Amino acid sequence: KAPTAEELAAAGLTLTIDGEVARITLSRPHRRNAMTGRMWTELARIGHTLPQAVRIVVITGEGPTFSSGIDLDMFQAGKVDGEPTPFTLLAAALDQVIASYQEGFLWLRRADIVSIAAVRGHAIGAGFQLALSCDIRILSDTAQLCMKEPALGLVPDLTGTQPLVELVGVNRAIELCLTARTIDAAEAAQLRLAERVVADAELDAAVDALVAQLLAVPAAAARATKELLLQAGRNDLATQARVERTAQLARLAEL
Amino acid sequence: KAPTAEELAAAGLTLTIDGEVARITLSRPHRRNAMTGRMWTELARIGHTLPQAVRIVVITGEGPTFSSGIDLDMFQAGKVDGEPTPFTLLAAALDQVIASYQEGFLWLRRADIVSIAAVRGHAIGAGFQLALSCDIRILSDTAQLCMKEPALGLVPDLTGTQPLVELVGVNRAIELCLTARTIDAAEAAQLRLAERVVADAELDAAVDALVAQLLAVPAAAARATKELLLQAGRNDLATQARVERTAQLARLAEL
Amino acid sequence: KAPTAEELAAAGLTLTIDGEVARITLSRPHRRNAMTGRMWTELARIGHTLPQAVRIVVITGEGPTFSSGIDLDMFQAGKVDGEPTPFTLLAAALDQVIASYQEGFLWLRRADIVSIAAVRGHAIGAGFQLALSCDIRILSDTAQLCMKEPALGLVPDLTGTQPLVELVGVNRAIELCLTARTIDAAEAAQLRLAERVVADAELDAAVDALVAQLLAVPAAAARATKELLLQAGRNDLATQARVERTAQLARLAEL
Ligand SMILES: CC(=O)CC(=O)SCCNC(=O)CCNC(=O)[C@H](O)C(C)(C)COP(=O)(O)OP(=O)(O)OC[C@H]1O[C@@H](n2cnc3c(N)ncnc32)[C@H](O)[C@@H]1OP(=O)(O)O
Ligand SMILES: CC(=O)CC(=O)SCCNC(=O)CCNC(=O)[C@H](O)C(C)(C)COP(=O)(O)OP(=O)(O)OC[C@H]1O[C@@H](n2cnc3c(N)ncnc32)[C@H](O)[C@@H]1OP(=O)(O)O
Ligand SMILES: CC(=O)CC(=O)SCCNC(=O)CCNC(=O)[C@H](O)C(C)(C)COP(=O)(O)OP(=O)(O)OC[C@H]1O[C@@H](n2cnc3c(N)ncnc32)[C@H](O)[C@@H]1OP(=O)(O)O
Repeated sequence: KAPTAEELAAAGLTLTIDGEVARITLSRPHRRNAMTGRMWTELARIGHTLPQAVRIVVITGEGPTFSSGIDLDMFQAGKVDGEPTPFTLLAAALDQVIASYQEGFLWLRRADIVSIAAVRGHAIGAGFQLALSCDIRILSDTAQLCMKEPALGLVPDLTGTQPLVELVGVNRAIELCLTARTIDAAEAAQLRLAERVVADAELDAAVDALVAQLLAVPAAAARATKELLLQAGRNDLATQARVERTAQLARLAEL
Repeated sequence: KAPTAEELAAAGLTLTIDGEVARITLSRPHRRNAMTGRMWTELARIGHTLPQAVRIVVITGEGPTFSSGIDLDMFQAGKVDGEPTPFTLLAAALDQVIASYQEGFLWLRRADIVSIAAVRGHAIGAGFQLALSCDIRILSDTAQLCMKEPALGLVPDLTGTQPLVELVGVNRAIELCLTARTIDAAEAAQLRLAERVVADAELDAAVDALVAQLLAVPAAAARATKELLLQAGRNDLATQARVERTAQLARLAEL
Repeated sequence: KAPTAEELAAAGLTLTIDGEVARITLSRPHRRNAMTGRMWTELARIGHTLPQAVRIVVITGEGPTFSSGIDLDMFQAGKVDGEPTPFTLLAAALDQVIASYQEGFLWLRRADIVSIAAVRGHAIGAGFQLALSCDIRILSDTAQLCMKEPALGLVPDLTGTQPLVELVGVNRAIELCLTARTIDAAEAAQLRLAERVVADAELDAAVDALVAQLLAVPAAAARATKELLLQAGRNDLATQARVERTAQLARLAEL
């Protein structure tokens, strides 16, 4: 059973679905879309229950900031959004809680989805990791990215490290993370962190244009291609060729 | 026995050899160098029979288009260039036929060759994959690249997925393939898809300049270095260092 | 026991330590910081004996050239800096000698260090490999990089091949190495070979600014993050997520 709109609103999220496209909006603009444990676990539940027809997922924020990262209340011992924090616990179980949070991000790599992050203003820490977890990022010219965790004495543990390294290379990833510095939209484009940067007023139109292009390609070939691309880096060439060819047999049969 | 010029012309290809350099030209300009099964299998035969002296291979097209991709006659049941199509068959064997086509591209990664694609106008689908299979691409400013297969309900299965991911990263590869969109020469340079972009009238000169630079480096060291570079991504650092050192023992002995 | 300043000066090196930062300066400006076997083995000894407090290492050259690569005396049979050359030997043991040289570069990848190369003028061959071995490169606008080894009939065997491929991709790495061509600072920035390029007179200030940013992030989180980033490329995503989470348990405990 998918989370209800009421349940999602209590977790700071909106979800709407129109045919093949789902839009998830981070919806705590008064806290600049700061993230909580409940928000991460509801994201996971959305992923697990999306209709089979959905093949594009767009993640956006309400207001001028994509996400200010982890809600600073998560660093206290009291419950947040009804749920215990890592600090509640510390005052195996912790490992299980973190794993449950990571499930909110992992599903954005599913082969049967194209995930798109549409980022304006800051994407800090967990928020930067959410954007990194998506297949594609479209940034407003107001976007500012930062991996703040190390500044706080923490590591990035919401699945961001792999896509960051893939995008910018290990050397630049070291520089960004170990300085915890802020990257503006122009630098983000230059470093491959954004696939497109547009004026702030055009971000919705640019997302819509991309969605239209994706929907114009048939769903089964889109999914099979994504699945191939995700394997390509780790396979040797001979193996990748065999996987490509195996995928085509199934496409040619359908056609 | 190498394919004869007559046999190659029947398959839409020219091959000339001058000392250490082989030039392969796609030669069906009236069909914008559309590719067939026979063309792919002759490419493989060229690779398998090149003289040992050849260490540079340049791939070009006749006319304004590098290649319009697969010949649309390949989507019919009739034979093409004397050979059955995948659709002839569908109306294991198919898997073997596709594997035989892939051999036309795989050999361009051989350590004892530097392969160069010199691209003007469109390189679509199989043609984009041919260019991707080469070590180096030099583009005219008129070049336009596109991975059309998914738009047609197919996957890229001519060995293009791995080099595309290596060049642009998995995230951008998803965006390019799942939108099937056209990339102009300036964007291609920006995304690392071209090592150099030059004015159309200068493409032959730029290729010649590169060939001259490659020939100025001794053949045995060029081959040994290429072989090291191809392993570097998949090895851990300790292993890569051991492989480097093993390669140098053999070079130092010769010197 | 760390090498003494006197011993290091005999090997063409200076080392100074100020709290958490070590500065290693190549110090044979009359030979444009050409490198010898003794210099490589002293670099290794510095790495092995650095105080535990050191977490940033900056590598610079004296004078206008970062390093002219291997000292051409290393291609003779006589001893250099008191030590036998590969050619002394040739006129398993050689394999052990090369491995001992590689130890001078390998340690720059240690998770408990951030290594920074500050490059002006030429970095040729072994010198290019030294810069590549560091986590971060800051280039003067006067910097010129080149992988000369293949021009000399050799391969790069001082651990440079892996970081070069990571930075520029295998295709561009082939082009650079097999032409042995010179890359200026603007192209180096464009190819990700430099994280920042600054005017020559500002290189020391830019290095100091970076050091300040690194020192502002706590040491334990910096080390744990570097260690995660170094694994990210080779792990699958599920594994990388498990490693991230394991690293965070230890950070959260400390906090
Ligand atoms: C392990 C991990 O995953 C760790 C992480 O994510 S670490 C990231 C933790 N996040 C941060 O440190 C970011 C904290 N916030 C900020 O830097 C800034 O608010 C900002 C740059 C996002 C925007 O700054 P600004 O534009 O000047 O707006 P600002 O006034 O600060 O914020 C608006 C409101 O959002 C709230 N807010 C912003 N970030 C918040 C957060 N992370 N948690 C709770 N509230 C937050 C502020 O309290 C403020 O509330 P009031 O209006 O009630 O005062
Ligand atoms: C699994 C895979 O590997 C799949 C793939 O490759 S999918 C790719 C299949 N290819 C395509 O869809 C490209 C089809 N062609 C084109 O888009 C266009 O011809 C082009 C963009 C290449 C050039 O367009 P243009 O400059 O306006 O020239 P245009 O008039 O179209 O083409 C010139 C001639 O080439 C022919 N031609 C172009 N592409 C051809 C193709 N792929 N197969 C057969 N003929 C082709 C046209 O029939 C035309 O013939 P006439 O002169 O006799 O009419
Ligand atoms: C396996 C490996 O790891 C292999 C490698 O590294 S291969 C790299 C070997 N290195 C080279 O071929 C570079 C050789 N040197 C050069 O190209 C040039 O000196 C340079 C481009 C670095 C600078 O050129 P420049 O600015 O015109 O200065 P230049 O006059 O040449 O050099 C200054 C001095 O440094 C010396 N020098 C430069 N490189 C040297 C080297 N590698 N070995 C010994 N001396 C060197 C020159 O002999 C010269 O000495 P004098 O002043 O006594 O004449």
